[PDB]
Amino acid sequence: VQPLARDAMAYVLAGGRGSRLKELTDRRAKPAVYFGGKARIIDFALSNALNSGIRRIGVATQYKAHDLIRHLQRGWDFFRPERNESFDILPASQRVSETQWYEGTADAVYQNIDIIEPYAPEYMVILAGDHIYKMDYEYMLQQHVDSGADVTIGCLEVPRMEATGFGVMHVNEKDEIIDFIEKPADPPGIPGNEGFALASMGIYVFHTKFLMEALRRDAADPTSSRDFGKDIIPYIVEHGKAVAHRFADSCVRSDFEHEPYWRDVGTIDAYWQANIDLTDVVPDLDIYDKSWPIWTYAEITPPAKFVHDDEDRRGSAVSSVVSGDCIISGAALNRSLLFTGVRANSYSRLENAVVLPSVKIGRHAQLSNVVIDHGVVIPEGLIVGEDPELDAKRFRRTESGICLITQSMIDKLDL
Amino acid sequence: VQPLARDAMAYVLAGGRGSRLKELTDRRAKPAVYFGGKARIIDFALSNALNSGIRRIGVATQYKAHDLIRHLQRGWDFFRPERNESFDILPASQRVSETQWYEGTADAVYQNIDIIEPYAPEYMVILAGDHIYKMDYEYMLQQHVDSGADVTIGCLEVPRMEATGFGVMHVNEKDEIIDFIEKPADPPGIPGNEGFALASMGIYVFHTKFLMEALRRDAADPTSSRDFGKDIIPYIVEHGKAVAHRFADSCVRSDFEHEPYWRDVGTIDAYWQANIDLTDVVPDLDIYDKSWPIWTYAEITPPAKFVHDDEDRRGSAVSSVVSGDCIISGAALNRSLLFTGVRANSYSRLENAVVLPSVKIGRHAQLSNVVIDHGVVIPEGLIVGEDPELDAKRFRRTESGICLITQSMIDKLDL
Amino acid sequence: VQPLARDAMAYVLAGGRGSRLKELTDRRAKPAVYFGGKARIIDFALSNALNSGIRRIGVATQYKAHDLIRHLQRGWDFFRPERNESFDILPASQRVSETQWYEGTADAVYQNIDIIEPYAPEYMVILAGDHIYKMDYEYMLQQHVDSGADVTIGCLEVPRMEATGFGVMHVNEKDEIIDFIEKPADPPGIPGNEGFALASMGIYVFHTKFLMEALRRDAADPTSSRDFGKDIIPYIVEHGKAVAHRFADSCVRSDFEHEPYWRDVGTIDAYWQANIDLTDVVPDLDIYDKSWPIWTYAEITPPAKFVHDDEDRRGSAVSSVVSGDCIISGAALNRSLLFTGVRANSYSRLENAVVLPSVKIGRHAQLSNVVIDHGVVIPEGLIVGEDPELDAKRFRRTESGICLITQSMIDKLDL
Amino acid sequence: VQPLARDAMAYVLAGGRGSRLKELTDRRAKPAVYFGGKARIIDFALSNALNSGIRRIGVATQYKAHDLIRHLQRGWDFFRPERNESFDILPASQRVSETQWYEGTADAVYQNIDIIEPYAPEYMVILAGDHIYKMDYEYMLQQHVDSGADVTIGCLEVPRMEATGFGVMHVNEKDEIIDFIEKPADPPGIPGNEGFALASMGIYVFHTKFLMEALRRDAADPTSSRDFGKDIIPYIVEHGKAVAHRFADSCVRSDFEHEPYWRDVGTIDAYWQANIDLTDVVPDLDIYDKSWPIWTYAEITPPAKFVHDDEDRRGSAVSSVVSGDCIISGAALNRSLLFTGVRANSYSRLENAVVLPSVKIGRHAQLSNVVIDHGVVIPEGLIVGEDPELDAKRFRRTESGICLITQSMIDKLDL
Repeated sequence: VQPLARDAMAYVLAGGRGSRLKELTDRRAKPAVYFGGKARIIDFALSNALNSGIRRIGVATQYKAHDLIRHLQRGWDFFRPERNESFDILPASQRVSETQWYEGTADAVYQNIDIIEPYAPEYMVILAGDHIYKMDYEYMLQQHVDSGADVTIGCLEVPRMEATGFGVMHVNEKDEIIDFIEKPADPPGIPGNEGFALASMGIYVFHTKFLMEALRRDAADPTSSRDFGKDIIPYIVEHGKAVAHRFADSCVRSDFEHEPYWRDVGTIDAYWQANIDLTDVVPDLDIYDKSWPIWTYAEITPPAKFVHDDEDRRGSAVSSVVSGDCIISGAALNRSLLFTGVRANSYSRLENAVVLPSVKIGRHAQLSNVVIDHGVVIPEGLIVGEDPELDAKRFRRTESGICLITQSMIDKLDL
Repeated sequence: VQPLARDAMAYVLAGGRGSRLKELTDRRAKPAVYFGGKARIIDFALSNALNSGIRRIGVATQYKAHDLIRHLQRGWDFFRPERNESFDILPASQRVSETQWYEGTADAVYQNIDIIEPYAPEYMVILAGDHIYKMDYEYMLQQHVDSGADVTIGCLEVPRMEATGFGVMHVNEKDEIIDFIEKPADPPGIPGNEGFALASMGIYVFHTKFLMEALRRDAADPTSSRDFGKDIIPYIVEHGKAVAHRFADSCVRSDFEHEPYWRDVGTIDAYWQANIDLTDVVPDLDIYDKSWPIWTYAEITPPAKFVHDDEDRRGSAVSSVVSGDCIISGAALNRSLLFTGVRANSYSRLENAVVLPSVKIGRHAQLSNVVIDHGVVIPEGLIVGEDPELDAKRFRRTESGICLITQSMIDKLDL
Repeated sequence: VQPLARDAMAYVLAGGRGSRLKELTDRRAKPAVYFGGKARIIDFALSNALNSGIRRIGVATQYKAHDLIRHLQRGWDFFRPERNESFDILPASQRVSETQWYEGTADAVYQNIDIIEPYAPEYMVILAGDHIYKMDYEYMLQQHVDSGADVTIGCLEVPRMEATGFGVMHVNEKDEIIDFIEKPADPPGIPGNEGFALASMGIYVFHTKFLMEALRRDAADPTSSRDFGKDIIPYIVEHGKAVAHRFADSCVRSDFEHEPYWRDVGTIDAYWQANIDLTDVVPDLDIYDKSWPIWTYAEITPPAKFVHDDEDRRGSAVSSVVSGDCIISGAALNRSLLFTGVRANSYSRLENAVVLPSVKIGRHAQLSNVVIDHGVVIPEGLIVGEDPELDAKRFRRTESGICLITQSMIDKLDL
Repeated sequence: VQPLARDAMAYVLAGGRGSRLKELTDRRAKPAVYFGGKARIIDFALSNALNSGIRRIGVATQYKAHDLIRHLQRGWDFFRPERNESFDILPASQRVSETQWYEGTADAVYQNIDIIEPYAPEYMVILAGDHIYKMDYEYMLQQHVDSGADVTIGCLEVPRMEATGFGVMHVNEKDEIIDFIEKPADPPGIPGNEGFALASMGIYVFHTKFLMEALRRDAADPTSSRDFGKDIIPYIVEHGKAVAHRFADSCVRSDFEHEPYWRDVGTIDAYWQANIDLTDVVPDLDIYDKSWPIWTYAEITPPAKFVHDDEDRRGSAVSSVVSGDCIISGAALNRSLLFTGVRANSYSRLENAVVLPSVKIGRHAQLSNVVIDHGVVIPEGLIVGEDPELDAKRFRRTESGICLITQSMIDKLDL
């Protein structure tokens, strides 16, 4: 009768590079990347934990975590230990050991056992902190204890051709995992439905004392690369009992989401498309749902302003999403998503543009098919999206034509 | 050396009904009326207190105050007594007396002397809670002490004909008040510039001790209507020293405000105009200033959205102010201000509209020169502003052509 | 799978005066009464809701509420609606009606249906706010929906001699209530265990829809006294399905509580006894347990201080519980519980004393078997507990010999 | 007219290792050392900033900051940027440079120019975070600008032989600094009272623009050890204007403090001394002052409890300071100070003990002249303070008899 999230501690791994996001993560880790005009990427796993009733959260950080920690400090600050809530920000530092470096995602939880065990949670929900998805974790916990499993793994059931980019769980008729392959060219199919492969989300449920034992065992193994997926996961499927849990059984979908929503926005094209899709009439992710809300760090911000309307000038937004503190001054917006603080100035135009917080758009500047990094000041009259060769030289251009624009690229500019 | 705001308590009087706002205050006191897509009216005086360094605030409520109290409870919740901060919400109820209703602005402070005295503030800053203005109260505090006055009164410098609607202080050359007149037919001019009169803002500065005795003297006097402006200040300008502080000395102007800003929006016209004026290219009030910020109760809200762009319908806003969680779906907005939560649907038109939170605009409606009440659902196909006689029979239509539209009115409608 | 508390709203009735507590509730309703150097009495039901996972709480107020409301405002302030948390403080006032008074416990929920229904919780948990107990309401919820009952009523399993003063539920072998008796002289027996009676705690679980219906029907019935225990529930035990829930099945006990703990401290002696019992070596209530914590309003307070140790005076405490901000200066404490802020000065003696916050004990004062009200200043040399006739004339003395001491009594004393 | 603290940013340096505190700072930096059952050492400079009206605070950490940062995260979490308040926690990390270790106190400001400049504070208040004192920084702010100084330096007025351990400022008749000596064997006396010397508090006030220049010149200089007291100030006294501000001009003393209070608790003896002095009848520091309060991280804690009172044992405290969540069970306390969470058990005796949080005192243990580290479990029957050579072998024993006791030493124990 007691919900099991009472006794659970969610541990978010937020050291992920997002190196495939190129300059988008040169000054911040992928979990700190803004998304959706809504939150940072990490806020989803944290919000999933919170709405699932997990009141103990630890966050392991590493790669350039100042922005990330600064965000966690100010957004996730409403846990009080007298209420058996806790939010531990757990960077790598010269604390319990010199290093200043986690040996791997397993070592991120190893070095901080002395923070976990004073809480003594019954279960530990290990989460990747770099995906955008909503999911009730109480379903995984119940399946975990009922099945007697040694580890329950969150899995996407996706068509097999797309599963070639994932780590894939080979599974029997009982959804017990019997093998794990990293990025198979021909992924094993689900028995009885071979067109789909089970695709690891990086979400692992254990019994805490079990994980602590398996985790110290890995800390002493020199064969181990100190990775959950590559070391902890294979040992248990081989010697213990690992059961896959399918994302669709615990996904939390609003009435306006036609299918379970999951995005890893690993590439520039993936990130741009996941954001620009929200300007659809019927987007795949409902950012206006209040049933499974996404908590984030937010400030009181003035509303958005649209100014000028004559023969030469008009500030307006069509097929677009516009956050607060955005002054659209004589600028024409179309199929674009703007975070807070954007200043778009007269005669400028934005199209297919994902504009991160506090960007300025100078007069006459015209930008199409772009991701504009936080705080970029676009010079007056700059054209992006007309000349592919000149665009590829000046900025990071994907093969599909999306230009990522950072301030370091703008500083380097002439003709 | 020390700033005097350290030892000041701001006491906001927020019981005023605001009856000239008609049905706009039928469910809420005027200090709780939304304004500017920015805050409630009360928040300005409260934020002037905050920004002036006054960390002890009391608010007297009375007239329909649940909405008011709930906003105060959820927005102004960051004061801790261990830091010598307090925020007291003081409604008339069954506490120190039966009654359950203050008999005036002076009674509103007098009944709560047992709340003030334990704080023992050196100074009292009595504030009208129903006006929109920015002011650094520390200037008034310096002049009150340096002047040795018994009461210091904040006054607007106004052309005399406009002063006909105010309480007016007659002063000598040294800005010492010699007389007070309520709505003088011919207002006494300022010496040396007889083109202007001193119009009282409802802001008084006392020594707390001098104040306490004056209230006690007021509560024993049966000639007194228990009113600060009618009974407390007249007595002092007669038998003691009452000096006038000019708004322009203390007003906080951002670099984008061409003159000191003060509105009382006491009429549906004045309210609509002040809101609509924020849609100007260069507005008189700069709601994007951060140097003198307006705190209010804000929640995390999704951004604004504009959808549809075909030959027949296009969602967009021009010369407009739009708040978060507004979905503008195939609807046209022009010179309109929208608060949070508005749903405007296909082929509807807004012009010169002030739209309060959570209003739904049905398909094909066309509204012009309107103030729409909070949460109002506008039926599909409604027309306002085309037929003055039709509009006046259905809604509170002003002589100037503004229609105040409540859900009470909508519910009564056929043709 | 999902815990039912997610879909519940706890509604706490905190209007009861507690008139048998006499002067102790002359200025504050019983739920606001301090208890245990721990919290106020209402802080047990609210924490049960919190710890049980109920995130929406309403508090119905009425009798002398200013202290209670100020406490809820400042202590219970960590709920944000974006997380679908809410804490509504709902006093009787000119809101949806003139009244300024609820007509009964049922009416207190009736007049606030417009607060409940926007939340649309699936279940209402109606709670008395004047008892000291720990309880996990998730148990009653799942019992409620699996039994199909129209009401699930929390009941104490007590010796029928003790149920003399309780509203008693008459049940069968299925724990379904046949009849309700208000204070039976000889109360009915549990079938199969007639020596124990089912005593109503005043804790009701409904389906929200059904409760709304019962309450509109009760609101239109003129036979009804608009009370839960006498109108809403007796109707259902007759026409619907009413099943009793027993305290021991859902009581939250720490490993240091030998029996399920519940106290209503309805009398001076009951209140003194429950407080003074926490000075025991093995107390009934474990106020040091952290597993089902009691949240309250608490301020950073300095530690307790004990000074003086010579032949004539020694500040010390024995068999006593001493809060922070207490300075025991040359004063002797024994078997006493002191709330925060007490100053006991030289040569004074406390024995068998419950001392509420901020009391001052003057020099040479000797007090035995006392309840000292909040803020009381005990004059130098006062002797209480030596002469019963003198004590009964000066203060409120129980037949068992406890004197409750208020400041209005002290102010009236010569010899 | 406006207070200068509105335009100032406090920058606390809390990287100090406190090496002379020996094992007491093995696991924590000195600013995180508990003190006085009141707060951590860092909490005094932070509170002086807060109470002085400085709403922007930066804290530089370095040596083992995990406890420190976590304390700042959970304690100093009530600043909001939209109210022009900020609290930046700034450890040396991979952020703007590899390093992972500041080169000194000046470099700890220099490396975070990019944090301060967006705030554009007019003034910088550089504070040492490892001293216990109370001080109204607004006085320094006025002197600095009224003086036209390039840096104002807080100085203690100390008899000359005690200035032997300080950086000492040689001053002229109008308190302008003409020279600075690091630990002068014979400190330069103040002109006119040659019995006293101005000892540096490590408190500096600059104009922000001049400081950031001085930091950048310092960063380009290889002769500079990148430290404020050794490099920044010595440059200024030579080539610019440097003025002294005396601690007694601006120190905030409560009515019960006979002298300006400043302590550096730099040794085990000094640390034990300052804590144990708080058990005095009239202490030098009044921790019960509410006029200049010390904010800290505080949890809701149960009160203190004393139990047993027989022929053989009695739980009591004499001449002692006892925090909440302390259960004194059959233990005798004299002239001791206990932080929260102490558990002292039957037949144990403590005298002149400073007992840090969560310490367990086993039965029959007897300890005198003692500092017990956080969470230490003292084994039953341990005897300390009786045999110096034994104590000094098992423990870190001062020349004056104080033993600092860590769990690492208990773990190694036999006879």
